Amino acid sequence: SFGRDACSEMSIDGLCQCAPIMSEYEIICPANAENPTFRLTIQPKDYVQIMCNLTDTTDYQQLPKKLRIGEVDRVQMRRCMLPGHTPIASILDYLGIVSPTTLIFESDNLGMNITRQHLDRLHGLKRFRFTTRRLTHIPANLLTDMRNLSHLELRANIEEMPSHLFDDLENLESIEFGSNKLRQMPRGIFGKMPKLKQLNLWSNQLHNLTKHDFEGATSVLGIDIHDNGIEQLPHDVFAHLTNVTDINLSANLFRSLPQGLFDHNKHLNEVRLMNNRVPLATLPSRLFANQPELQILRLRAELQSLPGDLFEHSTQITNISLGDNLLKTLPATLLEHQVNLLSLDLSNNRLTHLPDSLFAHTTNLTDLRLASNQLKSVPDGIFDRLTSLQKIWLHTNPWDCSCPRIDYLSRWLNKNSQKEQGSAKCSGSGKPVRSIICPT
Amino acid sequence: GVGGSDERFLCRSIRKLVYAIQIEECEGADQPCDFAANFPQSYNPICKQHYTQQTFKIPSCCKCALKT
Amino acid sequence: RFLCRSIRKLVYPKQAIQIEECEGADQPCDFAANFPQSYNPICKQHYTQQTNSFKIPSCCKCALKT
Ligand SMILES: *[C@@H]1O[C@H](CO)[C@@H](O[C@@H]2O[C@H](CO)[C@@H](O[C@@H]3O[C@H](CO[C@@H]4O[C@H](CO[C@@H]5O[C@H](CO)[C@@H](O)[C@H](O)[C@@H]5O)[C@@H](O)[C@H](O[C@H]5O[C@H](CO)[C@@H](O)[C@H](O)[C@@H]5O)[C@@H]4O)[C@@H](O)[C@H](O[C@H]4O[C@H](CO)[C@@H](O)[C@H](O)[C@@H]4O[C@H]4O[C@H](CO)[C@@H](O)[C@H](O)[C@@H]4O)[C@@H]3O)[C@H](O)[C@H]2NC(C)=O)[C@H](O)[C@H]1NC(C)=O
Ligand SMILES: *[C@@H]1O[C@H](CO)[C@@H](O)[C@H](O)[C@H]1NC(C)=O
Ligand SMILES: *[C@@H]1O[C@H](CO)[C@@H](O)[C@H](O)[C@H]1NC(C)=O
Ligand SMILES: *[C@@H]1O[C@H](CO)[C@@H](O)[C@H](O)[C@H]1NC(C)=O
Ligand SMILES: *[C@@H]1O[C@H](CO)[C@@H](O)[C@H](O)[C@H]1NC(C)=O
Repeated sequence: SFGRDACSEMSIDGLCQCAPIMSEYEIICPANAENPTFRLTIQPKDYVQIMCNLTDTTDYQQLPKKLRIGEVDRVQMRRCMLPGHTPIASILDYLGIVSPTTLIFESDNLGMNITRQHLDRLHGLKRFRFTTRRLTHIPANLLTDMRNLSHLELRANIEEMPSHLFDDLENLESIEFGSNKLRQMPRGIFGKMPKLKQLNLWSNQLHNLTKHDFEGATSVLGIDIHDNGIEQLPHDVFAHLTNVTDINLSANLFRSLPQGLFDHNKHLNEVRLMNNRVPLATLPSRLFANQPELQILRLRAELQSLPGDLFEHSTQITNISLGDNLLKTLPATLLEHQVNLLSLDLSNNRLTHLPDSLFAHTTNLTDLRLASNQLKSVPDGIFDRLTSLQKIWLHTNPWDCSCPRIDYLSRWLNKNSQKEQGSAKCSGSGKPVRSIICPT
Repeated sequence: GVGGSDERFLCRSIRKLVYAIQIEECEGADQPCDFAANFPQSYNPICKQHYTQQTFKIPSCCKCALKT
Repeated sequence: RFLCRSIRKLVYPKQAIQIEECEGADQPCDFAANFPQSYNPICKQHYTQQTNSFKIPSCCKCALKT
């Protein structure tokens, strides 16, 4: 209903000025003021943004009169007051908005708490976002008849999420409860959502998670619980997440991990455990072992040692980020089964020596970062089976350029001069390692 | 500062016309970035006002600065 | 430090304007593994309009694609 023609018919009237900005249309109400109560942005057929500057709910009486926006996918309301005891659909009805599948309401000027009524008529919505910096109360009936919701995002300093809020949310696939204050998981919530795949619970207060907190979450593929102040986790905490593919355990406070943490989670593909806020000295035996689909591991930090069993029979591993830890060495059998490994980052780690058999089976390794460590040498033939190698980082290491000690390395680096990123230098002298010539 | 239907941002800006030249200002300053809870302790992700110079300064962006 | 590699350059509407352009637009942001799950971080070139209208680049922002 709105387009190029609808923009021209406004302008000169002096009520609300419509000015085209690139692909969008900017509407200012009242026309010409550095304090407009309504600043609208519209890109026809796609989206509409309403930005309010209200003192009270009676300021909605000065909304643009008539106006036919028509078919729009997304509706975004920023800084707007909830319209007392009336539906939001009425504001949308007054602007002539039909078939909106996405509703975003972001405001620190609510004036009241959200109600089931505020969401009347628009029960066919597929995406809902409610965001505020205000201390709020969420009613258990808010999402009644929201049978079409596929994505739910709530960010309103929520301490406890009502159990009955998840009823009739049978088609939900995504949850985003990041930056709330949740202390506990609402009980029996996943029995209600058999199509849930993404579960974002990051930046909450879920310090005490147990096996029962994810009962019925058998269809879930991704669980993000980063920054939850978790110090400890029972071994069976993810027993019920049998389809889980991605787990984010980052920015937590683990001093240790239990032994069979990923047992029953045999469809894992990526595990992140980055920026641990305290030293996590080591990982338990076979933590990432017998995983037939596991490919990516992002691990940081203050890890001091790893078990030789860590990746046992996880032959599909392709990327391992072990950089910025405190590892002094690695077990010789650590990468025995990583036939499909493509990238290995061990930079900034304090490594003093490497076993000669470490890269014996990583024949698909293309990138190897060993820079910024404490290596004086590498054993003879260590890199010989790296047939697929393309790039290697060996700089910022105190290499001992004594012969015969530096012979294999200097010779190997001359034979593979293109592959070296940066320049590995001799300790003291500062001469490049590949410029040292040992006899015979 | 509306954005695409399938994109989120670390910092949100508010669009305004000044007299016409379009300006993009930070929704208050200097606030922490959003989706920044998994960065190292040393980093302080803060929303910072960007400027474009004309041959005078124009606020044109709000960006996430990982401050050390 | 910013999540997107950028370069300061001068653009000429047909007087000069100092701008910020992506070194790698439509490429992933640095620290791409540091974001919450289900968000794809891509460096995006943003623009500002000045009025004859001109689409002028402003900054390189990390966009979290869903
Ligand atoms: C897990 O870790 C791995 C680590 O390896 C990650 O995978 C890597 O991701 C990188 C992302 O940056 C990829 O890098 C790009 O490579 C582009 C080249 O393509 C690749 O070529 C190599 C070539 O291999 C050897 O090269 C010789 C010649 O020297 C050949 O004779 C021969 O082929 C030989 O084997 C090849 O290994 C790659 O193959 C793999 O990927 C393909 C899919 O593409 C797949 O089918 C295959 O099975 C392999 O897995 C691949 O063919 C290169 O063009 C890129 O750089 C350019 O673009 C960027 C922007 O994107 C610019 O910033 C650069 O400056 C470059 O720009 C120049 O070139 C472009 C294009 O020509 C021009 O337009 C410009 O003007 C300019 O001149 C980039 O470096 C890397 O390929 C990939 N590695 C592998 C092995 O997959 C993976 O991401 C990790 N995963 C996670 C989740 O973290
Ligand atoms: C909202 O209006 C008031 C009017 O007193 C003004 O001071 C304020 O700057 C306006 N805010 C915005 C974001 O335009
Ligand atoms: C919502 O309800 C709580 C509890 O009654 C109250 O303290 C809070 O101020 C209300 N929020 C708003 C935005 O009025
Ligand atoms: C994954 O979920 C589907 C239902 O969504 C189920 O049929 C399947 O058995 C689950 N897989 C596992 C390993 O539990
Ligand atoms: C890479 O992996 C394949 C499949 O796992 C394996 O058969 C092969 O030995 C490896 N490729 C090379 C070039 O060594």
